Amino acid sequence: PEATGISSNRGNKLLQRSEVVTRRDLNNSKPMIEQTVFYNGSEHRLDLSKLVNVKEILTPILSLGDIINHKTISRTFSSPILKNLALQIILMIEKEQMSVVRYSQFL
Amino acid sequence: VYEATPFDPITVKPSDKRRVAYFYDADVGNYAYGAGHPMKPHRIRMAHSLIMNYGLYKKMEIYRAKPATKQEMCQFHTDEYIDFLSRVTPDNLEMFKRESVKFNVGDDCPVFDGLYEYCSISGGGSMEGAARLNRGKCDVAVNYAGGLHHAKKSEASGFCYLNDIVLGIIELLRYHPRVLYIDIDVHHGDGVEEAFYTTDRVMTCSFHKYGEFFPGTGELRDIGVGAGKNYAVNVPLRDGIDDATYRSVFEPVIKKIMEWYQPSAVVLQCGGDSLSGDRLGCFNLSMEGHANCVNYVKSFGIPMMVVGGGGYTMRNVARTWCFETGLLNNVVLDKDLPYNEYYEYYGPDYKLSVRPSNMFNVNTPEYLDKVMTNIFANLENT
Amino acid sequence: NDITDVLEEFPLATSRYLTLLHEIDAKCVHSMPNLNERIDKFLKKDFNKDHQTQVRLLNNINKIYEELMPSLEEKMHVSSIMLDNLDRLTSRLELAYEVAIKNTPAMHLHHELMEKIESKSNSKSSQAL
Amino acid sequence: NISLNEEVTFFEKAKRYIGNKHLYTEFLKILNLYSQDILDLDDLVEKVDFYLGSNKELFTWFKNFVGEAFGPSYKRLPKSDTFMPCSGRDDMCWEVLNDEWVGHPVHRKNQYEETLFKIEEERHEYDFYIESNLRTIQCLETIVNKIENMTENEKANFKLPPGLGHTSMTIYKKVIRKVYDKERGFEIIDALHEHPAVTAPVVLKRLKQKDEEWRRAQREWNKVWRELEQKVFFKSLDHLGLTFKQADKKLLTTKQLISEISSIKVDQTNKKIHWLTPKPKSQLDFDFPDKNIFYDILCLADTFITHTTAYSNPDKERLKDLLKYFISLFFSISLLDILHQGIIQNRSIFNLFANTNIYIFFRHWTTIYERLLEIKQMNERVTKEINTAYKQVLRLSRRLINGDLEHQWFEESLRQAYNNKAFKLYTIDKVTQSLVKHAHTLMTDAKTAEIMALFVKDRNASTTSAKDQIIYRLQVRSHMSNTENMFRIEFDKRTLHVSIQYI
Amino acid sequence: LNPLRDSEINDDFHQWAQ
Ligand SMILES: [Zn+2]
Repeated sequence: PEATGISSNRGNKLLQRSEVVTRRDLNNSKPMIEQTVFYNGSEHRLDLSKLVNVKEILTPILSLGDIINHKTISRTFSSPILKNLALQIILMIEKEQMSVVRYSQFL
Repeated sequence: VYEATPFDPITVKPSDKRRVAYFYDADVGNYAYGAGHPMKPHRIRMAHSLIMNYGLYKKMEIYRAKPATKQEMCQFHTDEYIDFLSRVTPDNLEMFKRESVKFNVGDDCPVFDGLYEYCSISGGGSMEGAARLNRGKCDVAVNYAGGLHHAKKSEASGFCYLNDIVLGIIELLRYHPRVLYIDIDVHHGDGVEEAFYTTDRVMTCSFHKYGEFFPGTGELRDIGVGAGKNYAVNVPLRDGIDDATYRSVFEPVIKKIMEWYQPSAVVLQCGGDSLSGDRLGCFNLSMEGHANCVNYVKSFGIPMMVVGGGGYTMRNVARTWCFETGLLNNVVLDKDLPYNEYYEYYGPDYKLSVRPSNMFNVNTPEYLDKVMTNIFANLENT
Repeated sequence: NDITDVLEEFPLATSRYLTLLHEIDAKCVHSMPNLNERIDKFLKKDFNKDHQTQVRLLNNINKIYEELMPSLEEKMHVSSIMLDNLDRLTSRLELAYEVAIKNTPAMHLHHELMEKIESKSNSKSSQAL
Repeated sequence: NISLNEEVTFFEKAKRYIGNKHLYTEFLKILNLYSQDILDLDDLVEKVDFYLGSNKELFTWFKNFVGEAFGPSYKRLPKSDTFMPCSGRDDMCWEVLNDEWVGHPVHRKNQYEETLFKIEEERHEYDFYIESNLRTIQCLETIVNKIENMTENEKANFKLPPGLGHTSMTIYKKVIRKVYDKERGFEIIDALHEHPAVTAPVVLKRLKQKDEEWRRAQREWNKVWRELEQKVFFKSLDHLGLTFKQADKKLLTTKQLISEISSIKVDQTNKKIHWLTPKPKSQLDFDFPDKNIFYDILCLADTFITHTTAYSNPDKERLKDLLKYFISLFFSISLLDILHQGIIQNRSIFNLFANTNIYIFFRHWTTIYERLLEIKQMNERVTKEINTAYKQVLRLSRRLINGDLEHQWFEESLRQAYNNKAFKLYTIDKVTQSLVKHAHTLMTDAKTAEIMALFVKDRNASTTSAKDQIIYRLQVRSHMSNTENMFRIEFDKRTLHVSIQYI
Repeated sequence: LNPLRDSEINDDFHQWAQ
């Protein structure tokens, strides 16, 4: 098995990678540094594939599959963040308008 | 004497509402350590953004500490080492290779843009926090830009170039009779501990994972030397400690020493790598457990400075630092994340709370009992 | 499809600018209550009984205001950046809506073929591995 | 196909140089053995040195083708090493600091934690690239707006010194080299330093376009990043829940169970590290205190036989009674009964000698059992704590094998019931299916049938003799290969304890 | 001609020569 999260380098030389870690240094994230595969002339920084589909990036078709979407379109169309942003902006507007009235009186 | 105490939810102490001076600079977050490097100052910017978007600025006075000069840094460090640090650049390292091998810079202390500026700003933050805590203008200095303790008098190791903690300690010692130091970082405070072995003025307690770990120092027998005998306690632990275990091993020691040592000032490191899901850590603490130590130390009503070190997964250290900052104002946090620039980096649930891992705890109760037995036995001498 | 992208883009820029605004509010939030208290004390009817008190209160108000202009001007600057960035984002959004609604073209068809190649390349990156 | 005909010609030349049909076939066998990833490269080259070593050129083609001290951790520095001058030190810093003593030095993360670390690192790399692009865009914008107001005469002789008026001269170089290629980055930087007037606007335009392109790419990748985090973060909490899962996956192999007993023997009893006491007779100790843990497991077995895809009804009707037969014969619970000075009277200790099949079945039985015996001492405690359960876990385990319940909910169901006390009940289906398959392979084999018949005959006798045990061993060995590892099982009725020993 | 890169980078320096 791969050696990730050990700062000894005493009896773990047997494990996968683990040639870049030692007790001398603090960094131990080197073993899980991603590796590259040259496909179609370009490198790629590589069971997640079965658990998570990657081909879900595919663009929606013009038959309006908006509701039955790839767990991502619905996340944005159902995001209520715009309402919270509007409330924050209008609260700032009120906070500034109180002061505006104050300086209007003082002028 | 160690006894099992189940963990309880944190509630603030409304007895005191001391002033909080959260030192911060906007240029610290620009510096980078490398490409695959785990240590990132970007977590300080993450925590500051979380504080700003959370509504905590109405209580605390935010400052911007002036960068320290070379003469101020020479209060503890050597002229040659600070000269090399100022002169070294990511380009002329070939001409400085002699100092690089001599001063141990390059392997775990990479040379990057504005490295001397980073050291200067951290030292200035600690210096100004100590100055505020000494003049009576404040009682808590959240110098989250510091937290650099591994650095030594003439060496830089563990991503730690300038030891700002000892500089702030010296500033406190300008007019204070006795000062005390605490650690929560998983590693050991080698430089800070070593800086005051032979003298009684400073005490250095570290709750450090021991054995085959990065510092490899700070056993239970590091009592001291000369007149500084029994004035440097250590609490080595093992992998997998939890919130209740940490509280039970932390609180009695602090209570006993402040009963005996009677500190006139306090500094508390707040290393964020001792949490669950950490990259370079081996603990299982949560934000409640992390904040328990700072709340406990603050509850004693003593001038304390909180510094910020460690932290190698953004979300954990950011949330922990935000929680500590909130609890330093005697204010419980909402525990819901408001939308900000880094909202996408805060998990799949976007909740402030991070669930601690299920991993197997290793600290046996009898080992902890024996450890605090030696600690109390050596502390009873004075 | 560009509507989705601009919907993602809105909150990020909005939140960056709002965090900046929160910082500007933070650096000057400790003088608003003082200014309001000074104004209210000045507008009291039982205040004009000593000329020196009027002079000193006016001096305090002037000093507070001299300290308060810089925060206000920084607020104008950040709000102007907000306005122009949001103007660009809304422009993109409503061009996207108009294009998507006008027809219930070969250039945007090509981008599907260009992305189909990327999807085909990424799908085969797991089979070939 | 471009780099294959050359290899074909090279191998044809090698075959012609060998000239011998049988030697050529041997070389083919060697390369086929290497093709199965069994031969090391050094071994391969040392072997080919024997065949193709005569031809230096072909051998070279093949070789280049296949590749004073005080304290435990502190040491006192000498007098000469105590002088490192510091001008900033005052009287207090001299008195209260130390310069004579220096200190000296003297868990597997889950795969999903590693995945989260990789995702966080990728996100931070994208963020750093975007921020550096923003800083470089700002610098180029201020340079362009400063030069546009400048006259043409100053534009002609405009020279850009390194640094670009930035807090870090190396900040923009990385961004430029990233936007362009590595070979043209130095040329572009030199052109900017020497011809800013014509370079700054176009490079600024490139940066402006690349900012939008990179932001769109980041927002496109954020879909996959969000899905990965959502589907992996929940799993990334159970360090014990997954490590023990893979341990159970790797444990129940045929070699491993006998490896346990052989290891404990050769370590404690055979080696005699103490060298003071005789080796113990047995190796492992097991207990069967409760008998209600039998009917439920038998029901689980009958569920598997009634749900299995590949089993015949005449086989299923046999399997429905075989389990009852072994439980009745071994634990004395409820020829026709069988189908349904050393002489000691009324024996209570019984011996069972068998091959790897019965041993593996018994080990599967005991590994399933100790998973349920541990929760015996905690059932009442967790029942108390939940409202501040055996039937519940039984009915929850019922619905997996028959397919009523999917595999996922089983793991999370026990989490709230036991935070850290129970982490071994998550793979009951696998061990149960292994046990039923091993029972089937017990019944099918003729040698195992003879072994079980001999065990039946031995157990049917209520009195044993010194010679009877030797006769039983010889009879079980008569049809037994000598190379097979011998084991022995002894079950004690007095304490309801079953012991085992490796022979 | 339906490219994405390898052409605009040349047009950058091609514009320099003009
Ligand atoms: Zn640390």
